[PDB]
Amino acid sequence: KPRIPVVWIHGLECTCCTESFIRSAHPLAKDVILSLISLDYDDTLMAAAGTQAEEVFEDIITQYNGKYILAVEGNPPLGEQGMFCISSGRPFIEKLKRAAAGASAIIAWGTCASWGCVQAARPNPTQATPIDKVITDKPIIKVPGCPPIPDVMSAIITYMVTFDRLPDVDRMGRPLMFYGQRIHDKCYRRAHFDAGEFVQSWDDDAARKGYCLYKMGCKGPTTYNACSSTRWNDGVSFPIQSGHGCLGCAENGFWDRGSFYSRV
Amino acid sequence: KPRIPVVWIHGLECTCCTESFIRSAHPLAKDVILSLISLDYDDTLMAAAGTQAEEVFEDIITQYNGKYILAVEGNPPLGEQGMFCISSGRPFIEKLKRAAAGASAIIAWGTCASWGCVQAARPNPTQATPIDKVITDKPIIKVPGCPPIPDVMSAIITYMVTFDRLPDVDRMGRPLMFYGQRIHDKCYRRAHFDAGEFVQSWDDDAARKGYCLYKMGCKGPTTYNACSSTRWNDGVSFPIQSGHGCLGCAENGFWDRGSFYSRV
Amino acid sequence: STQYETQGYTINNAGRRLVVDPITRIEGHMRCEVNINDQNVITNAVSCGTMFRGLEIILQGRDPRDAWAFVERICGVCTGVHALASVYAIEDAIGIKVPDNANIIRNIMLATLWCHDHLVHFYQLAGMDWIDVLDALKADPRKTSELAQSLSSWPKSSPGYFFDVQNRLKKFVEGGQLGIFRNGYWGHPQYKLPPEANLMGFAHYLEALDFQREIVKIHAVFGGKNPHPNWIVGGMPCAINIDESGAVGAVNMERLNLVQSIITRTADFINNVMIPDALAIGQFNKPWSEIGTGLSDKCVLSYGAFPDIANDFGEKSLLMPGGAVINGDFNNVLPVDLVDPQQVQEFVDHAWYRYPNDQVGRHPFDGITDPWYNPGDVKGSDTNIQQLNEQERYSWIKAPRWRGNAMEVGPLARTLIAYHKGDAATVESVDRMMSALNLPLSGIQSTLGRILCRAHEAQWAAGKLQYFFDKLMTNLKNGNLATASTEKWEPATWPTECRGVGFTEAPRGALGHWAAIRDGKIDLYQCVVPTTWNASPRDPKGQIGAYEAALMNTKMAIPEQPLEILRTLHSFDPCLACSTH
Amino acid sequence: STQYETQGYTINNAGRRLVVDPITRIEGHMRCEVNINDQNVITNAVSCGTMFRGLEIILQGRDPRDAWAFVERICGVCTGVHALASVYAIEDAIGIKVPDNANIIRNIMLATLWCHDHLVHFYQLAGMDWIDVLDALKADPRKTSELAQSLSSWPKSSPGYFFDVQNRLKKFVEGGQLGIFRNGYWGHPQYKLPPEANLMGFAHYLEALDFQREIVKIHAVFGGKNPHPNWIVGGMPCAINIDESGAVGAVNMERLNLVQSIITRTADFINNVMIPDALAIGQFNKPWSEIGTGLSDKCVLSYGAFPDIANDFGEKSLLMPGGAVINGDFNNVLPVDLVDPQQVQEFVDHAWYRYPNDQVGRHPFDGITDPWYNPGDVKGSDTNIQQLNEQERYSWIKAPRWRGNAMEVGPLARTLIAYHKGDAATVESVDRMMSALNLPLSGIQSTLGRILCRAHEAQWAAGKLQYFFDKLMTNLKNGNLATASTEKWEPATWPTECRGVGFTEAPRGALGHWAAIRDGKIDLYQCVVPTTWNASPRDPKGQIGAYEAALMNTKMAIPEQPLEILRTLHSFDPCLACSTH
Ligand code: SF4
Ligand code: SF4
Ligand code: SF3
Ligand code: SF3
Ligand code: F3S
Ligand code: F3S
Ligand SMILES: [Cl-]
Ligand SMILES: [Cl-]
Ligand SMILES: [Cl-]
Ligand SMILES: [Cl-]
Ligand SMILES: [Cl-]
Ligand SMILES: [Cl-]
Ligand SMILES: [Mg+2]
Ligand SMILES: [Mg+2]
Repeated sequence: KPRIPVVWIHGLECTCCTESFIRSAHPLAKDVILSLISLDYDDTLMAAAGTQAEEVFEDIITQYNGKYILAVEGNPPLGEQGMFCISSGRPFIEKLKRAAAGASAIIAWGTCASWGCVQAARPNPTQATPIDKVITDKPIIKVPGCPPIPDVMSAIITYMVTFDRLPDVDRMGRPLMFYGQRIHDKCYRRAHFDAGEFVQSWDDDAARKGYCLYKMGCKGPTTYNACSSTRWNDGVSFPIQSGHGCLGCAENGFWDRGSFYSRV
Repeated sequence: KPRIPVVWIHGLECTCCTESFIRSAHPLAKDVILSLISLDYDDTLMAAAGTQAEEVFEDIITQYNGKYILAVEGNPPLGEQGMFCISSGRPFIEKLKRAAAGASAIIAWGTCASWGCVQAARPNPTQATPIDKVITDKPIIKVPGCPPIPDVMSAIITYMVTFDRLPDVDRMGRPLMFYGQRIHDKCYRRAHFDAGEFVQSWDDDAARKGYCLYKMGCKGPTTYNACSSTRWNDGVSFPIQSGHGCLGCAENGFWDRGSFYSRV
Repeated sequence: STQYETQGYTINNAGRRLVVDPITRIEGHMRCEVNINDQNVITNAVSCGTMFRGLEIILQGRDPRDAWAFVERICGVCTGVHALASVYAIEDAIGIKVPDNANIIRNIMLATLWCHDHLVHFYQLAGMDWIDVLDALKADPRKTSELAQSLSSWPKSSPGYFFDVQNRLKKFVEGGQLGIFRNGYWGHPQYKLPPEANLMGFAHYLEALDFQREIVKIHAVFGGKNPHPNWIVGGMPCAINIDESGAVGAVNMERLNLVQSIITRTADFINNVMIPDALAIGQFNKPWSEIGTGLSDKCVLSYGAFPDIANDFGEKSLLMPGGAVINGDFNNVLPVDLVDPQQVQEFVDHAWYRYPNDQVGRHPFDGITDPWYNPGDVKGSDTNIQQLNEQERYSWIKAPRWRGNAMEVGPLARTLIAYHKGDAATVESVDRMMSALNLPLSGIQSTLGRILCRAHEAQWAAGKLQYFFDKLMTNLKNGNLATASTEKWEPATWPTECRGVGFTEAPRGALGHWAAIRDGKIDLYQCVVPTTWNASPRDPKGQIGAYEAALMNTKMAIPEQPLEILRTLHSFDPCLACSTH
Repeated sequence: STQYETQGYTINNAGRRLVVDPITRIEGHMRCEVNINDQNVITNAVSCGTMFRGLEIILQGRDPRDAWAFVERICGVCTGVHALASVYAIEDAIGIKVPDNANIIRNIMLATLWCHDHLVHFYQLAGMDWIDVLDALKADPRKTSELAQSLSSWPKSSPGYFFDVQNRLKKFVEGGQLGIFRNGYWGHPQYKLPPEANLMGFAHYLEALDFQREIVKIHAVFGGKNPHPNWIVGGMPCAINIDESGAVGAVNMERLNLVQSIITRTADFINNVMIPDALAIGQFNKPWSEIGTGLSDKCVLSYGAFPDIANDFGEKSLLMPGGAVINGDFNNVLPVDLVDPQQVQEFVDHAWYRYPNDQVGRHPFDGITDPWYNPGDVKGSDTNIQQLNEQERYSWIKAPRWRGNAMEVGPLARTLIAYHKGDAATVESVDRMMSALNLPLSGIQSTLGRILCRAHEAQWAAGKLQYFFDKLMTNLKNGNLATASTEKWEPATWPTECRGVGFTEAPRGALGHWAAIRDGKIDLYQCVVPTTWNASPRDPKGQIGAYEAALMNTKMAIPEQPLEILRTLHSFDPCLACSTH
């Protein structure tokens, strides 16, 4: 049975979202690639380079016009006529628009594609812009986080393959399943927050007992993600469990919402 | 270098505590047995039976008198002159006393050895009795739960081997590391408890959103254990996370503290 | 001494008595005694359960909704199966119908337990009866690799691997701390594997010890924890939410993906490690296809399990067939009715309990659990038993019978019932297995056959896990999410007086819980468990149970070393806490 | 067309121009152009970074305590290394000393990253340059097993396993949906492995893709998550509690047990899968010991890394040696000082940046990041680069030099530095490796050598994980639990004006962050990153960087198929997001 074609493109990025994807524990990224989708274009993993790679791109988007999913990591810069991100000698934004035009739907992976992320933080030297401000005529599912949780990425993929539909989304385009509740609404340190039991300085007696990180700047109270329930790296930890407050990394503009160590 | 001798005996029990031990993910139980300790007697796993097994028992407690750790699963019954639990034709309590006399210290695994567990629940037909009410002249470390978490059992063992000492305990003889805080003091549904957001009937809308189980009988508020932090089966879940209130299974007398579905 | 005849056996207690107490590599507490003649052949066998807790007594006056949690603690090996039987019984009593997804999830829980329990039994409990661990030190690693690769596609078969395992064992025994291997039966003439097969089997023992911890992650997803997961009367507590806000607080796509991952890995391990090892043991120990037949060519019993149609426990629904065979008439698989007072009855004339009339059997709705420790005229004393007196009371285990017949239960029994009812998959599986061994179908009715059937059932259950998972996913695709029925959760909704039966097939055989509720509380709760059947003491007619029968007529090479006794007893997978409860 | 001489090379832009854009199986965005002569040999090479974000600009005005989090997002492949360099730089500026356990945990974080990054590079990024995946379909599974078993003790080697892998690949390709293998270079004459080696390598590709996810669980324990773990100025946030109440809220014995488990598995995988595979690539591709030398026999640079004495960055502390070699003089390893304005300088006369005088280099404390996209005549337009103009500005990557010299950094550079400083372990490893390949020592200075050194490093780092873990455990046994210093956490405690340098060895080479703080905020933040060195454009003297040099003089079999170009570039493990930041 043929597998759904997927085209994965990369704008301005750090590659954290690809790296997250390959961390998936269930299903393994191996089994996603071999059995669930046809990952037909992806610069970070594909054998072909240069003209050979671009022949794949052109062939896939033409052969599967209207039928492929476009995954986008990173974002397009509008500055310098788009030439802060050059793809086959031309602005990345041109490749993005070509790929978008044939896609049935778009997955905006990570805070970069969703919102802008670090390159969009003040003063945004490149005019990095999220996908939904450039592509305005296609379904876009935002999957924010820097990067999103590996098993959240793969769960969204399996949902779409199994159910043959896009996940239901909130008013911002984020899947309700994983982004419907705040980190702080499912945080195992909430008992301490409610009791006024706070870490006041690093490695103090409170920190050694796992007290709440609100006074150390935890942004969990304003952040929507699954970290406090699904956790990271096959359930091993999440930021707060390892003793650092949430940075707010799934939220639009989190880099510019004050110091990470200033209280919400 | 020689490994520390361990003698593991079994009274009235269901064998949940042995089963939990072999679930350990880190270290694997295989590696505990091959490399960390010398598991010198254990009816559930040993090759020898009958007279050959009892020759092992005698030989170990004699050769390593004063130098072995005694692990106890289950408990002794005082009823019917002890013959509710018969070991080599004699009351189990006689074997317990003989094994305890030579031990440097005793680990009371599980709620059975610690407190009494299910057979001690009303009306306690067998007069099942926890180890510290029979053995009064040896250090006893209580590791309660029905059963305790696998990786808590193995962590306690690794603590003892690495640090060459018993873990520090609370007033009830439980290791402070894992039993110092309540389930409800580290529960990820505590946001819901504090907001008055409760499951009221099974599979209601609240249940489908992971609301607090207090009104369904959750005993987390009165139960000391590590389930809400360390979790179970290599971090996969715990009772509350899978939608059932805590039963209170690490607490003395939990079976007779009212229905599991009555509020705390 | 005395001699009498029963079930084609001559029971003779003259001659030398041998005692094995404790029986090890079982769950719980058991004693076995035998008499042997001058020819080292067993002429009498005595099965004794040496523990009792009294759950049936403890359950009185409890809320029926709580019962599952108490009875789950009958056993931590067969963990979950008593919870399942309990919820079934209480739902039967009250008249509760669960949603389809709860049924499917309960079937997943049971299939998971079958896989886990059977795997651990094969390697950790029974394995060392067949594999001479110390002889593994003499193997050639390359010849071990060649053997393993000839039997299986399993990847872990390099000469370097087997050398590494062999060196781990060499280091382990170097300091003279042989641990669980100390004073074993190593070198006994009945160990027949070549050194390379011993090393292969020991490697696999270690691989299974590591791998088994993974299987039960399915229980943790749906049931919170293993051992001893959670359940509810009305369904399961693991609410599902795939596509709505708050799915992070429920069984969601990521949790289902974990389950799928575990199913695949479990099937692969069972099919490529356990199955070929079982067949190898068969190839090297064919004479054990003629030893330990016992009741398995006479009387076998299955209640059936795995209802595929929710709330339907009939023949058209149960994926694992039920039925009874007596008198060796396998052409007549009889239907079982757990409410019929003439069918299942327990006797206590040779057990430590009081009945008003100990010469008759009581159906479990009339059951009585009134403990009475009275070993009578033992050799020794009542607190220092040298020999039990099997003419009097000798066990904490009651004696169940079916229409007055002594029955064998468990994987062999189920396999015979399914085969003779014409289950296509069972007929094909059994036929191909026996053909691979060049043994007749009768060869399954034996100690070797019990082991082979158990491995086959693990393969069956691992396949069924995928079937059930797929049925759950189909429901979810159709928008059917419900996991609990709560319209009769509150006690005021229940009948003032009602009774019910919950039954299933545990790893070890036919399980039933009989419950009576009155005025919102448990009035009676009686359990008849698979090892209660198999390890049964005698009845008023002197009929012997499955263990005692299987041990009869067995030759021992070395009377002081009970290897042959252990082989046959372990083939039944005894669970003594289950048997006595 | 023009020609000139530099560094022993004749740079000649006559002849056919070939463009490779995008370079794939790297991190980020790169373009490469070459000219080839009539013998299809490269006579000109042009390295171009085709992305820029501007982190040095974004960091201005931030709180220094926050900086690590921003700069960590320079790169998700070398995730964590920029955070480490940042906390080092800020601590150096302010005058903070961290506790010993914090330093040990940071070294664990870095060693974990080396293991993970090098493993994924070998298989997922570079592997398909050496393994012809489609040729694996022609392999005999039994011969594959024999080959694997001759190279390694790794367990997973059965013929059945290799047949299963092969069949999975066959099923994958059969419908034409070749995915990542579409339009590859399969069948190119430079693919020299036999089919059995191709199948082995492909199987290991899949095993590594699975296994790599485990390694980073160490980052999750200490750092919360991977990618992009968390850190603090003053130590680490992962408070330790082994034996007190509330240990459930901290790094406790169970957490440490998890870390130990991962370390053991990581070392096993690297030593028995990656190491033998790297050696096998060497054995079957010996001509590549003479291709892609570039600057590795001329100029190499390491800053050093892994301080074993907390807060001591000197030679007696660093476990990974620092030093520089120039002019091919490996008998005089020179000391490096990152504060000296005459040592590290960056030039922008061939890059898309503005300086007041582009003919001079700027030390990073005098650095300027003022982007200026100005490609000049590119045979198209400013938005259609057909041919970069390497006489003018051609890259988003600045050109770093050391004392005016163009340097190679990374695993081969580090290996050469350590070897020539007389590190005993390195001398012994390198000599044994080159002997096993029957190659002279000079064979390490090559594309093949880069690969071999990286694999060696993964082994070294896996060993160091255990060493560091053991040091942590020793401190804990002595009651030393501290993980953070907070004396100078508050900005009121800091100097009004200060500056500092943080340096380490990332997987790809020498990394430095230069930070200046004024009035509690970052005034200047300049980064010089390993791929910035290696992928550097030209300087005012026309000197070429490491990539351009290594491509010079290379023969191409098939000009339109850039396999030789890919092999050499991939051997450096390009990280373009790092390079440009
Ligand atoms: S640690 Fe953060 S998310 Fe958790 S309770 Fe405290 S403020 Fe809320
Ligand atoms: S689910 Fe139980 S332990 Fe958790 S917050 Fe509610 S009452 Fe407390
Ligand atoms: Fe995830 S590529 Fe890494 S920076 Fe924040 S998402 Fe972007
Ligand atoms: Fe754990 S043997 Fe199982 S019943 Fe409760 S601990 Fe006991
Ligand atoms: S920093 Fe990001 S990873 Fe989760 S805990 Fe906060 S949303
Ligand atoms: S029932 Fe027991 S397993 Fe933990 S969550 Fe409650 S103490
Ligand atoms: Cl792209
Ligand atoms: Cl943002
Ligand atoms: Cl994950
Ligand atoms: Cl015992
Ligand atoms: Cl209790
Ligand atoms: Cl666990
Ligand atoms: Mg009963
Ligand atoms: Mg820079």
